[PDB]
Amino acid sequence: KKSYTTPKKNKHKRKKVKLAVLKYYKVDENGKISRLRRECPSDECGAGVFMASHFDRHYCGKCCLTYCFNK
Amino acid sequence: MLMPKKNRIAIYELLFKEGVMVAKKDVHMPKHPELADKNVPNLHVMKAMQSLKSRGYVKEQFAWRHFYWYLTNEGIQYLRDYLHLPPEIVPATLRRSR
Amino acid sequence: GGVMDVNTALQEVLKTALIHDGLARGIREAAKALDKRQAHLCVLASNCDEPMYVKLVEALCAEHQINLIKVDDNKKLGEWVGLCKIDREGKPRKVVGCSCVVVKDYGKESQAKDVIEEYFKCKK
Amino acid sequence: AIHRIRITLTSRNVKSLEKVCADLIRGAKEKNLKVKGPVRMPTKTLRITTRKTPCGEGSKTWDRFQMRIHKRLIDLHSPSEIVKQITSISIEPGVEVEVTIADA
Amino acid sequence: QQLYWSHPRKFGQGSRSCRVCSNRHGLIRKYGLNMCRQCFRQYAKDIGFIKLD
Repeated sequence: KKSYTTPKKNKHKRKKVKLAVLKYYKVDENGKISRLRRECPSDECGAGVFMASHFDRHYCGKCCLTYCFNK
Repeated sequence: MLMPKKNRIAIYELLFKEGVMVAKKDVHMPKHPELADKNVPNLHVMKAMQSLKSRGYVKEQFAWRHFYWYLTNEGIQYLRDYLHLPPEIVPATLRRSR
Repeated sequence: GGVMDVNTALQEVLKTALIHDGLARGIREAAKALDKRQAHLCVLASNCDEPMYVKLVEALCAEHQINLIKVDDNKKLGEWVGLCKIDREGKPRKVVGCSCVVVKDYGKESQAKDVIEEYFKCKK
Repeated sequence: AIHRIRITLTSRNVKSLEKVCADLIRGAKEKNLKVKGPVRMPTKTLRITTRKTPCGEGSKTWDRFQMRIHKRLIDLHSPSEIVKQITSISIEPGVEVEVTIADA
Repeated sequence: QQLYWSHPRKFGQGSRSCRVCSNRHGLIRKYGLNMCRQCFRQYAKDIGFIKLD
């Protein structure tokens, strides 16, 4: 019933860092498109999205419970 | 979000077709049966009608744990342009009551 | 509507393309659209960004589907988009340049949409 | 053919019930359908015995409420057409009727 | 967001709710009630009952 007493931490939601955008496609000569890491192989994935180059961990972020290679 | 952009349409289009919406007061509805078919897993009907009601365009009754939203003329104009519909279509009703 | 001038032609796209829901605005969504075969058109605009995308967009058009158009002055196409839908293309609440758009089958295939693209393709 | 067709009546009002039964026994006997009389079944008691006081305080009191239903049924044996024709009409009050194909 | 919001309610006094507003405390089931004893009284006149005894 009574008013909240002081904490010594609280922090809400992380700011989900303000990274530079699309460098995932590499151009060195045209019409060639130098892709880096493999684009996601599931049927429900569109395979136009990239997979994470996250070495010692390899994970599709479109997936959210499944498809985690690690080598 | 607040809710997807698919599930907005499915409420605003359904309202336009019957001319009226109704729902129940719950927060544990699993897929919202009783129309909008199996694509509203949460509040969404109540939450979107309330925002619409804030800006007029609808009236709202409530009685024995059931909402009742009545579309109005102003909202018909809005929804007609918002959903890119013919300049004269109302499929909700249009006849004289005898 | 148009007479197959380049400027009024890209306007005719956006009207029925909105209904078709073909608009992949932003470079990342444009890329995913055109890396897929859903796309059929690419339009670019004046540099407000890095010198990387101007190269890359031509590279993607090369491999998959050649269709590109370049029309300068980002504010034109930036004005043409709303914040949701029609209701103000003026709008000081928000207006910002697209810098590139990709459209899927160039929206609805109907009247003058068909002719504007067919006019360009045979000469390019 | 001639089928044993049972016209069940059910109500909560003894006036409204009984006169509607009489109408169907006249109209049947008038046409010589060999109608069989009412079989009055035991009237049943819904009882509700609950507090008369919200937020209990003061002398402890209660309140008996009751609803009395009534059932009774007239058995006919005649063609199912003229029965289902005449039955559903000529009913003024809010009194229910349930027609059965056969029971005997 | 979250991966939970709920926990088993399948029996007990929390998995049934009475029709005042989703009120409780005032455990009720009788003959198909789901109807609150305070308001039951106000529906003595309304149909279901007329008091006679």
